[PDB]
Amino acid sequence: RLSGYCGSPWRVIGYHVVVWMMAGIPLLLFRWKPLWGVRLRLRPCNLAHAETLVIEIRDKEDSSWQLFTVQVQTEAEGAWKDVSVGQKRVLRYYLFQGQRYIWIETQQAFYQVSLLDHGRSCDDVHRSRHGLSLQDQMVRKAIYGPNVISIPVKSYPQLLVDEALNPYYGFQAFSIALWLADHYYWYALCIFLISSISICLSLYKTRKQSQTLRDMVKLSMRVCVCRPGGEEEWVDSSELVPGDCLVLPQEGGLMPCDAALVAGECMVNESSLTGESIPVLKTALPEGLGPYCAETHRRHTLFCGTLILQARAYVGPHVLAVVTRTGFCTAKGGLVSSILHPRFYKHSMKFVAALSVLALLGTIYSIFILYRNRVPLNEIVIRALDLVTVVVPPALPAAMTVCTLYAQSRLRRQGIFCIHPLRINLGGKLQLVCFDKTGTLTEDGLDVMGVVPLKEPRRLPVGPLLRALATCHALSRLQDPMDLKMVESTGWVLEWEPQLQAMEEPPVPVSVLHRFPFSSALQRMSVVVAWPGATQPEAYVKGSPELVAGLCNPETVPTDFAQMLQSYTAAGYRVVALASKPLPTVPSLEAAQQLTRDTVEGDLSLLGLLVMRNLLKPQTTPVIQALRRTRIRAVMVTGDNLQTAVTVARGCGMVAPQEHLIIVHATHPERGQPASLEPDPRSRHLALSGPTFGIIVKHFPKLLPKVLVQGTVFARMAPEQKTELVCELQKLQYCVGMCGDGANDCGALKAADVGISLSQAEASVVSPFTSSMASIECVPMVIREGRCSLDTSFSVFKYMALYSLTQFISVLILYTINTNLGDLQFLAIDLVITTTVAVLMSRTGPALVLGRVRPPGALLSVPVLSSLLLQMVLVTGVQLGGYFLTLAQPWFVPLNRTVAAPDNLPNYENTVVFSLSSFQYLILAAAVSKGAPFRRPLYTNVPFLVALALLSSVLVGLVLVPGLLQGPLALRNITDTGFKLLLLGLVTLNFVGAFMLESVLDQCLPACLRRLRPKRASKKRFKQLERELAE
Ligand code: ALF
Ligand SMILES: [Mg+2]
Repeated sequence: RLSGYCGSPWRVIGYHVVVWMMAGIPLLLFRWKPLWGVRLRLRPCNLAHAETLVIEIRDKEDSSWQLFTVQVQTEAEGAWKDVSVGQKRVLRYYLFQGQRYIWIETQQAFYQVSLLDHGRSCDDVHRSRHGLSLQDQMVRKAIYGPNVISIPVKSYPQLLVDEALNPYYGFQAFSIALWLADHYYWYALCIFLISSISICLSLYKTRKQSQTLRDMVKLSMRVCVCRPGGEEEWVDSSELVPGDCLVLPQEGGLMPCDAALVAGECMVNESSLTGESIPVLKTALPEGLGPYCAETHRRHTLFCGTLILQARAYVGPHVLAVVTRTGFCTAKGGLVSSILHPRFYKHSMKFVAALSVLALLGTIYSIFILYRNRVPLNEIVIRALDLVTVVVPPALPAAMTVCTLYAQSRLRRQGIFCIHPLRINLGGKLQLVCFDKTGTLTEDGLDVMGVVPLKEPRRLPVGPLLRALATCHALSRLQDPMDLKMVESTGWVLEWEPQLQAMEEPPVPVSVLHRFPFSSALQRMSVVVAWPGATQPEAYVKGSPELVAGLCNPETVPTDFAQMLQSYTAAGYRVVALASKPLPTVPSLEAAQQLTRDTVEGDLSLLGLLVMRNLLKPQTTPVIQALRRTRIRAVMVTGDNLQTAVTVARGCGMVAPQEHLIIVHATHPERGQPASLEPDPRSRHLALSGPTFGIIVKHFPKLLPKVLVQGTVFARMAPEQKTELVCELQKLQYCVGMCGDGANDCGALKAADVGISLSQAEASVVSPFTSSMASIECVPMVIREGRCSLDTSFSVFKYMALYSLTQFISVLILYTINTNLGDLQFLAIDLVITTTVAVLMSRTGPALVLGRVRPPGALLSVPVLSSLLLQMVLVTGVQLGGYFLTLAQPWFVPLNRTVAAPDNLPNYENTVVFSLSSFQYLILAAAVSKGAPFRRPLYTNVPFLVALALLSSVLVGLVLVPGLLQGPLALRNITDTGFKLLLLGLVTLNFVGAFMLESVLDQCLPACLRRLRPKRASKKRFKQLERELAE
């Protein structure tokens, strides 16, 4: 998807400002097709190099953005050899998608900023940065910009206009303004106050989100820069530019920006980028090859936001380092920069066409008053607008808001502490969930089962093994998690030497005299002891099994230690050797006093082996089984090695189909992906790797949809590629559930429609939902809550549509003769019946049984529409029949059809219609809520039946006994006759008919019959799955 740039500078004053001022009022059309708007402003045709208002052309792009160039304080090919030194003839830059874009006079075009990797910078000229040169420092600071993540504040004045113009937000305002013309102020205030409260709450939530996002990212530290002279000074982290000599302190913390090592090595603790916390050795970069692509040297480049544990000095005053990536183009900036700026119509057009048809149905009947009635002399303008706006209820968006906030409160009662009610209705339609082995799926700590070899619960064996195991702790427990777990497993308690005494030994304690230091070059940790227990002391040292085995030639060597090691490595186990060497007391005293290491490490003897396991939570397996039972496909994404991820997935027990992995090969312009095994078709599932996933992005000749559909386990996934994977998965109209606890998946969580974070910090800031529990058992609960919310929203929408249609038809029938159903009656029908019913019908939740059928994802199913149409025809037909019956029957006095105003309210025509229509809303409210399949049984939840019974009883009383409420309400007394009995019989027969219709339609018996056999392919996945399943 290519793009271009065009623009022109501001014009002189004159008629241009007049026309710009003119565009103030008619800019309502600027939302769509901005080409006319931009061409109607001060944007003439000029050169491509003297442009000021940069805009994007319509080169296979939609919704072009707009930006303003930033002025420059002062004005005056080798693939960007670094065209930027000094002051050029003209300097212009602008902000776009984070990193700014610089202008190059020689290229005559806007060249996107790229690192030295794109320019193919040779290594011969590198490795020579000994601090800042004589070149001006401000030039680099200005061109690259500050090393701070800029996030707009988005205050109230610049935020209201952005999120105060929605389709159902202008119509509501028009309806509110309409009421002031013809009284009815009581209803307007109720909507106005709730709308204002909702707007204020939304603004406050947006402001809080912006504030917490801005405060989350910030750099405040002082770094040391090695000057080329003979002095060093401290500088802030906000003035870091590439090509600067960085000095790493021996006890440094976080990494303000990316840097490359040139001398020495230092341990790293990458935790915000990779799930595994194993330290990685990063050495210098002595090389003389060609271009440095910064892709094949991951073992020498430090990423931003990485903690350093220990650093080793080298020859010279101190270690040296260089800066190669900083600003918005660094690793940390890229993840953040991909969130701020970056984030069918068939049903919408059908709905708008239906609304237009409904509006034009009544638009001509209203003007027909001149035919069968006397015109009110230009008073129909207000009446016509009222009829137009009554076709839908102004509180339609608010109808589901009560259900959404009730569901949010129910969730907040226990488990997830929701912050704002949103994205709940769409959360029920969940079919895939992403999990990571570390953090949530497995315990963070490392547990040791014990020593397998002897040449089960602890304390069983007797001998020097217990002393060796319990004394190997070089660092005292009290004055990493693995050491704590190891010391806890043995069951002992720890806290000549001050605080180096052992407990739980029947004999005198074995006290360690000195502890050897840990070094990167040497992985040996030896401990020397000496005790008066009339036994020769022993020396214990731990290290890699290979080294001890190789250097244990003089003594006995292990047998059959290769195949076991390979199997353990393939299974994810880590093998560590426990070497030992006896030493008498006298030589040991001198060895400890003189700090001798060569003499004690010359010969050793292994005693046992130790391994670690993830120790996954037991509660995970039932949750996974329940999730899979509902035809939900589970996928695993993690940055750990594929060897551990595959075995963890296999040990989960969810399912064991054929498993194969793609083997990575040497780099090549054309790459082939072969198969593997643990040609005959089977149920094997695809499993990609890290490099292959990133290589497939550039070209996708085939297997693009066929891979993600069967994708099961992904390993070594980069933090940036997770967003791309989420976008690719969502391109097929699919819902992806991103779950994690680290900060390396914030972009994926934001992109994903629904996500769960198990950490109170980091992911909690951006994740829509925050979980206070460290277990994955909440996903089924969230899915059930979303499904229940969607069902309740659908039921509420159906009820609101039915009520609106009934009200519109009742108004239309009465419009034939001069009537308006009064004012108090209308106010009661609106406020009382609607509010008391809608709220009470949306306070139910799912049961403890998980089903298989999932709710429809849209309100386009034919059964519901057919049922609604049948109900509408039935109600209108019964109303017409009742009107005909009451008209043919001889009544007391003819209606006064002289005055065309609501002054003759007392009459027999309005009384028989208002009361008859009142029961319809209550009847329909109790026949639109689903029962057994999704909601709880109706009888169990009975806050609403009592209210409905009371309302029906009071309505029957007021429509039976004269003088009860006929004074204030526009009702007329009726002589005691058999009309009431006939009305009650009609109501009862309609009730039973509607109930029978609902009961028969709920089973959806005709659905299967009508499904034989129109092929349905309204999906991007089922069509390909059908073809795949053929073979
Ligand atoms: F292994 Al993770 F987020 F914990 F990728
Ligand atoms: Mg995680």
